[PDB]
Amino acid sequence: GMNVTQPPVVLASSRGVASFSCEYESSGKADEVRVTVLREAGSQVTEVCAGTYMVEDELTFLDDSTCIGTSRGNKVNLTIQGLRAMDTGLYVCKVELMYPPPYYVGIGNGTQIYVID
Ligand SMILES: *[C@@H]1O[C@H](CO)[C@@H](O[C@@H]2O[C@H](CO)[C@@H](O[C@@H]3O[C@H](CO)[C@@H](O)[C@H](O[C@H]4O[C@H](CO)[C@@H](O)[C@H](O)[C@@H]4O)[C@@H]3O)[C@H](O)[C@H]2NC(C)=O)[C@H](O)[C@H]1NC(C)=O
Repeated sequence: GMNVTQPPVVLASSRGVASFSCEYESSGKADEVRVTVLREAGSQVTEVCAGTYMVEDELTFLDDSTCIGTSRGNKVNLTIQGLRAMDTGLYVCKVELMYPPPYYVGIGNGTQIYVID
């Protein structure tokens, strides 16, 4: 089907940088993949950042002001920077196989990110 795995807990650095991996297992023949980071507090859901990458590549597919994502095959590293204590929360990796059809979607269990000031 579509298992998305990410580490349950991570600690931001003193500079406000937190890194976690997100990995997927699937029967789909992934080529184009959309990875979305969702911050979740119960039913409160907010999109943090998102990027598209090509499975056969190996690159830095995401680099907005806040997230940096690198990808290799079915694994990605995600890094969120500029974190402060109030940004503490559950960050859920969502993965979509976007092309070719058929479409697949999976959601991870979430990485709880703790930030000390
Ligand atoms: C997510 O982040 C982690 C942590 O930074 C990152 O892990 C790093 O991956 C690189 C590349 O796979 C690792 O370096 C390789 O592994 C060993 C180190 O002992 C070497 O044998 C390898 O050398 C070969 O490959 C090189 C090309 O990359 C050649 O230049 C070389 O001549 C050899 O042929 C290579 O150096 C590195 O060890 C890890 N770092 C850690 C701390 O684990 C991971 O890749 C990131 N994942 C994604 C999807 O971005």
